[PDB]
Amino acid sequence: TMTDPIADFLTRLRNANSAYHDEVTLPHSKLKANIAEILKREGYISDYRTEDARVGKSLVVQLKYGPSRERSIAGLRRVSKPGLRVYAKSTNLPRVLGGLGVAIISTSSGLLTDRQAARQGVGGEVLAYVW
Amino acid sequence: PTIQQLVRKGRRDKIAKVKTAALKGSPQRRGVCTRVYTTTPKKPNSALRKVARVKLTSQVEVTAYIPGEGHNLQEHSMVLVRGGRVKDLPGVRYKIIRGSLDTQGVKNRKQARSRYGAKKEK
Amino acid sequence: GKIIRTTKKVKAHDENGEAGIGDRVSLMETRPLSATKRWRLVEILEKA
Amino acid sequence: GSVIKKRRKRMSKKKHRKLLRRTRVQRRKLG
RNA sequence: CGGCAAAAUGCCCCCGUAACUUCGGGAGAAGGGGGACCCACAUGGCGUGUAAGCCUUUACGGCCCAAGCGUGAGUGGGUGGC
RNA sequence: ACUAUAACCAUCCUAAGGUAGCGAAAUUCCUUGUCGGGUAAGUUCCGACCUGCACGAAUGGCGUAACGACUUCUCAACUGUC
RNA sequence: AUCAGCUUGUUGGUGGGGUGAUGGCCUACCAAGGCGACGACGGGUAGCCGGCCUGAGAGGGUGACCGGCCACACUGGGACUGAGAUACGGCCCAGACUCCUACGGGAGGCAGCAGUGGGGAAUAUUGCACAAUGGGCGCAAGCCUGAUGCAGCGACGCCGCGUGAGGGAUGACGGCCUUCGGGUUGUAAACCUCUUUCAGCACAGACGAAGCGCAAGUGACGGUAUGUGCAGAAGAAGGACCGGCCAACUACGUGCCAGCAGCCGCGGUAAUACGUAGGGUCCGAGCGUUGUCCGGAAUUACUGGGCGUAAAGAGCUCGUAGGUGGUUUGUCGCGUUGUUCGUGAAAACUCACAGCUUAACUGUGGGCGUGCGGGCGAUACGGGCAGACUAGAGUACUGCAGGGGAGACUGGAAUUCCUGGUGUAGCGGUGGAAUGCGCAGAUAUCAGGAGGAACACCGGUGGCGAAGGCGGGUCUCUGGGCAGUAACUGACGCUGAGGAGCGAAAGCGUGGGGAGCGAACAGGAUUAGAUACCCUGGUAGUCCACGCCGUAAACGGUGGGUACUAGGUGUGGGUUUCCUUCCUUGGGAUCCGUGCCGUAGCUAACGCAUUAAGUACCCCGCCUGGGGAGUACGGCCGCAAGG
RNA sequence: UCGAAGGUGGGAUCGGCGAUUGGGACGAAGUCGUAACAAGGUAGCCGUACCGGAAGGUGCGGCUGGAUCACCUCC
Repeated sequence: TMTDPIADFLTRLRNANSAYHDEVTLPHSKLKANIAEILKREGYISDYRTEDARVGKSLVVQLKYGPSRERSIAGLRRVSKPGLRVYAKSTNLPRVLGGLGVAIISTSSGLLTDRQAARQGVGGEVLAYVW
Repeated sequence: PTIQQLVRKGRRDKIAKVKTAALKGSPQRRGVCTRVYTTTPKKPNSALRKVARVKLTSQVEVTAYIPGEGHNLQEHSMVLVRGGRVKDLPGVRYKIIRGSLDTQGVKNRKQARSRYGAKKEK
Repeated sequence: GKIIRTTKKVKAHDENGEAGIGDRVSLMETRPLSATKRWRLVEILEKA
Repeated sequence: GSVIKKRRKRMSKKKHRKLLRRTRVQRRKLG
């Protein structure tokens, strides 16, 4: 059965990115929408919107490609997963691509990046890495 | 394996083979020569290797190799043996230390003297 | 690093024996009331 | 995979079965 | 010729019992502990069962039952002998 | 390839040349065979060897728990068996 | 777990007792509990820690010195005194050992400091002082202190210093090599100056003592450190290695020897690998060897590995404990996270500073002490609690395909045999023959009869089943799958350690049956020999019933579930729009299977590739060089084979 | 009463020796044979059963990790 919706979202993104699709659709949830918000604000995806589906609602994500058709996402990794979950304090927050990437952290203040969490002095669960 | 499989069974390291079990944790042992004889090595090489049968103080009967050119070992001769393998001989893991106890340093040696128990010329 | 759930049995002391099997009860530590008996029943949060 | 490994294993197994056959009564009487 | 013949063990109640096995056995395996008398618990427990009492389709009825009679087993203390 | 035996070969005869298993045996003469155990000392006893005078598969072979006023050997206890 | 059961004051209660104190700590009675696969109960090993070593870190190994806690004091029990007792230099008893005895009886305990013997590869003086610090008694002076402060011995370790510095040549002698020219040792040497560190001699000489003492003095170290003079380069260098890893090569000697070696491998008269000499390199009061631990080793992979063919997917399912879980609302603040308080001894480590002539070393002040306990804040995620939803899952209804399974009955062809005709002299078999059958009438041919087993064509890379597997026909009973509608429940899902069931063939038991085939076994042939291949016979078995076994190249050599990632083309089952004859694989769309080719991607390669070996998440099984060995021992299972 | 040591008894469990006996590893050149690798001269291997001096042979079922399929006339 489906165990990790977040990892399934990340793999849909990765598979669409490898296939040079301009479009990727998936069932909607609040957490996935928040991750889409962070990805868009950090400039990794072009734009996202949420339609409605036959049963519930869908999430639609536009993949950003450069003029010469080079992908704007180099990698997508799921860090904390069901089973082994990863939490980090405000001081040992992870670095992605030596700081060139972004780590998404679920704090009690919401979804933040590694830099935002470090600046606000908070910790939480390390959801994923984007670079 | 899965993380759950790890927490259930864990990782077991490989066991280490004990070397020179006759020494019993000592760098050297003293023994008495049960029999002093000679033997022939494995096929690719050929010589008359000099080997002594030593009964150590750890109550283990062990076959030891005699380095150097000439030796003065006979029956009932107290020797000090160390660890060291000789590739040619199949089951020899010990060498007799020259210049300790009954065994004498080699004669007319001028290089690597400390490894054969030969004093400096006066 | 995984979170592991472990279970442990303690022996509590209730005077009137109002607690059946399956009830969420609350305990508080106390001085040894016998061998192996170190807990005192405070109250039953919810019966079952 | 080479059939050499199967051949080595089968020779070992065949020899063991032959040994078992040769000492059936001796084993039964000793156990 | 050979433990032949003798001697020895022997009961009851507890504890505890090996290889092997065809799972039934072997087994009473082997090995060990107590045993007399008096008193108390004890007008106890158990069996029986009369009067009393209760009940009924009332009789050659059922239940219960002090009294009486019979009787173990245990526990504690004491007594005597090799 | 020391010596020893012979996995192997040749040859004669037969209906076929004894397989499994066991073997100094209720079968073994030589013989108290040889080795090991048990004893201070063991021609008996137990284990094994195989050179089976002259074992051998329903005149069954090899084992086998339980059983035996059967035969054999050893130990404890017990004793006028001594 | 090649140790699955353990426990009877044992688990709880009541009354007593006992203790400084609670408590089966003890006791009487009562109840029958308590622990255990989250590993009880056994077996083995072990003092624990701050720390130490290694490592980039995680981790691994360790518990020497110093510091804290525990345990013990010849072995085993016991109490006494006391505020406090494992009472090391106390007591009682028993025991072993050693000693004295007038034989009646007595004495002793180095795991305190030195020391002795023994064991061992191996570890020191039967030293000085209470001057300093700590401790006991005393009002105090003071006394005691093998605690302690010092010294002695051992390159055992770390650190520091010296063994000389400047000048000195067509570069002396000697050595060694040589192309016989010369080159190298080599600025090295010889010589000319300079300086004396450290040692040696002489002189002076401490701090440690704002101490102790109401006496006049008081330092064990120690006349040491140290300071100043004197003389003179004068008294001061070895070890390993030099084929590659891995800095550093020539000559002579020897010849598969003697020997070397960590691995690869070197010794066969011209060895840069043996031995020795020149030269060189690396270290240096050291240099090597052995032993042990970490690293390299991502080679147990949390960080940070794998399982088609290299070792590795259980033969396949069901399912227990466990692990894990769709969308959404509220709440808790258990995890998570922020902050604060207490603690995390000192020493050690690290940063900075200071003091020893520097360093080692020592002191001071931060950090560290990755944790735990209390309060306060947050609610995204995980979890709990209370709800809601339908996309997962399941039910309902309507259809559909099928060698799915079990039982009963039954059909035809062919083989074999039996009976009776006709009919003769061969038949059969092979690469070629012979055993064999037949002349007592065989083979052939025709008719009739008995019996068993397997089901031609359909029939395939086609269907069904979890796998093993399943097709002559009919009937009875029965399992699953798919499609459509979406009526219903509303997360009821997934995986599954152990466990249970099923599981080809062979084999085993009991009872039947037995045509063909056919291990074993007989002959014949081939062969040098044929315990085989080939031929003729042929018993178990193959078949049925009821049970055991529990293995296979049980293979797709590919565990299950889920989502996503170009296409093209066959074929099986079902729904539906449009060409429309609507006959037609017309064509399309969609769901579920089953093949082939092929992108991206993956792989050591072969190859896989929407039926993944691609991209990911959950759960399970398994691997850790090859043999020994899937074997021995133990155990469980089985009638046995054996698993 | 409890109680160390001692005595008696029947068992556990860990090792050593053991006459005889099984296999394993290695050993230039011994003996016997040709089993496998090329279709290895009977394709090989897996399970099982029987048999054989030995490798091995044969039966039943299974797998491909088995080689060769020339010419092939109509279109």
